[PDB]
Amino acid sequence: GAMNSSNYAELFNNDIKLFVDDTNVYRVTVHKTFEGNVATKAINGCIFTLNPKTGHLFLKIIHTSVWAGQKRLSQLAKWKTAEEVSALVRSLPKEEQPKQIIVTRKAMLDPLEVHMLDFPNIAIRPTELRLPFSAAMSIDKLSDVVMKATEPQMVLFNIYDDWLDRISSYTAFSRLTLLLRALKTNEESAKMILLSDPTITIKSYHLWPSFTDEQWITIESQMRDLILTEYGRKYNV
Amino acid sequence: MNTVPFTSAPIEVTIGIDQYSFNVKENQPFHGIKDIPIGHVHVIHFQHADNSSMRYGYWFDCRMGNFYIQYDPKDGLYKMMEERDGAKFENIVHNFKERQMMVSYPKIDEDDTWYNLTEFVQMDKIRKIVRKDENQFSYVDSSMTTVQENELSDPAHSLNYTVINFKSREAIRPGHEMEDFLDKSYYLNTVMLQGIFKNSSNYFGELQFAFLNAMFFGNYGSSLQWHAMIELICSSATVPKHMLDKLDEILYYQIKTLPEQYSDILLNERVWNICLYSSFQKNSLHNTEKIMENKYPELL
Ligand SMILES: O=C(NCCO)c1ccc(Cl)cc1
Ligand SMILES: O=C(NCCO)c1ccc(Cl)cc1
Ligand SMILES: O=C(NCCO)c1ccc(Cl)cc1
Ligand SMILES: O=C(NCCO)c1ccc(Cl)cc1
Repeated sequence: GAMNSSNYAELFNNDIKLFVDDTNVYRVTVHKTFEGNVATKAINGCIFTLNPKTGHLFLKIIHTSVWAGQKRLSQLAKWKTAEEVSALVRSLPKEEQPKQIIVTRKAMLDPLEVHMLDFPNIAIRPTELRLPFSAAMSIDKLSDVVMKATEPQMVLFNIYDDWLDRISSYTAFSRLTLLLRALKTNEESAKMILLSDPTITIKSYHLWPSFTDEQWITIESQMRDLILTEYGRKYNV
Repeated sequence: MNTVPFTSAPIEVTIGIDQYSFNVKENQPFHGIKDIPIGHVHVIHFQHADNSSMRYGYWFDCRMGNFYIQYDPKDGLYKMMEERDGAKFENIVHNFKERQMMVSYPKIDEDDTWYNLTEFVQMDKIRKIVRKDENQFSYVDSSMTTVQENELSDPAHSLNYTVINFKSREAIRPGHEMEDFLDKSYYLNTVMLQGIFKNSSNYFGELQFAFLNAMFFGNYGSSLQWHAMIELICSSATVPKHMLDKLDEILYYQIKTLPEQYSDILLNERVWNICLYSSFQKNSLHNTEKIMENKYPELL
């Protein structure tokens, strides 16, 4: 059924699973037309498909050409997401295919269920967690490859860099969700925290800076602080 | 005009004949129903006075044989039986008619309600759903499960309705996933109409059969089947115009006949609001929407 705080360690067991977030598949800018009406212009998007145990990210880039001449794009986007996840699964060897796929929004359940009818043994599940994967496009390297794509493309990342060499997947997911939650609540302050110090760099093959264990404690502390100052300002605390 | 004689009425029972019902007292001198119109299929149903659980009854066509009802004190129910000795049967019926021990199927000038409810119900078609080959009539009760319910446990006692499942490979062409899920015309017109039913007459018959079983016996499996068959048509963008017009008439008479006190449970709020107000056919069921809105505006 639905995934929540009570069955949260199941993410880190040895059953292969993937989160699918569709919140950046269909992206637009709204603008005024010469006649003073409003129009949208689509920009490149992405499906965010993540293995929470390994950190393996299957970033499928959604090029704007996929919307040309199509109607009802927000509905189509959900079905296009499910089409692309189904294609990914089928491209994997059987022993790499997920046992479960967790969608971050319940409107993805029926489209994904229908596209995966050929896979009756794969469970399609929702979640009550309010996960901050929409902020994936606040990661500079992910935003860059999406916005430069001129055609449909799948790019593979490890969203944990080398963290699993030093911490568990439970701890690595916690750090990821904290970083993304901060980026979502105030992106500028979040990025200032991460990039203020010019002597901590991001390796060419990584997404985040090469923080020592101690610096990560400092960083993580600064992200919590940021999330509370705005959570309390929300309801004036 | 045909006759369903009764051996006796040893237990107090509410007896149902199509949309009519009457009470018989324990050991009352009751010997059946006469003047049953020939040319229509019928249902005789039962509700014991001592146990409201297990409404049960028999679907039958008087043109297919001489049938009587006799109470079995071992199995504890009124059973339908076939008398093959036509002379003995003629001899018995005439005795009961002379002593005026039979109630009469009513014959009013202003009525076509049973015909409108059973237009596509056939006895031979009924036997494809309710399997009991050695009898010409078909037994149904409240508790009988459907083949699909048995997929979600005695197969001999099941209702073999046509399985309808909108998230199934039968329903969804590979590569047409969003198209076929959002517009069920493929499933209706090709899978079901052209490859299972053969014609709309047959689609309407199973739907009619499903509603009556749900209404007369409180068979949950029948109710599910009736709503599924309505939803498939209403969720299809491409439906022949004659089918929509007949569906409107069919549903109108089902809603008109439904006991007001069982609407709350007999009608699925989600299916009906979807069908009348959201679906492709939201504008195509004028008579049904009018009676629903004037009779059960709470469900909507
Ligand atoms: O034969 C009859 N009953 C005993 C057999 O169990 C019988 C047959 C037909 C009618 Cl109408 C009534 C009784
Ligand atoms: O309607 C009947 N009884 C009175 C109800 O108020 C009734 C119905 C059908 C037959 Cl066949 C006989 C009596
Ligand atoms: O044709 C029917 N459907 C089943 C085909 O397998 C049908 C027709 C009429 C009735 Cl009453 C019941 C079923
Ligand atoms: O849902 C039903 N009953 C209420 C739960 O007790 C139900 C619906 C339709 C039929 Cl025909 C029977 C039961």
